[PDB]
Amino acid sequence: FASVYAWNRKRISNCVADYSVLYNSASFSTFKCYGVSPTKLNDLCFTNV
Amino acid sequence: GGNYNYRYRLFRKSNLKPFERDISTEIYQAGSTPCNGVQGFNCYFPLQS
Repeated sequence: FASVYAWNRKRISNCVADYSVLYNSASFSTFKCYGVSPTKLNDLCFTNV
Repeated sequence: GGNYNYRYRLFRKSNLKPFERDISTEIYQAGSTPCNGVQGFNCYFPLQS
């Protein structure tokens, strides 16, 4: 990765994105978002993520 | 001094029906997590003055 002062930015669009794997993955400890409900990311459909 | 004593139900589990009085007061679930009677985050007050 890069340090926080030079944080890495990536674009995601025009794809079908799997968020369930990220949520259920035990490697990740913090999935902590509240304005976005952690369970229905697949429901949340947007553009230019 | 203000008549803020009047209060109206703002948050309900679902829609009411014709001729239903609502006096029950409970912590309202504003997210995808249990509330357990604590008004912190994602758990709000049903009524507003």
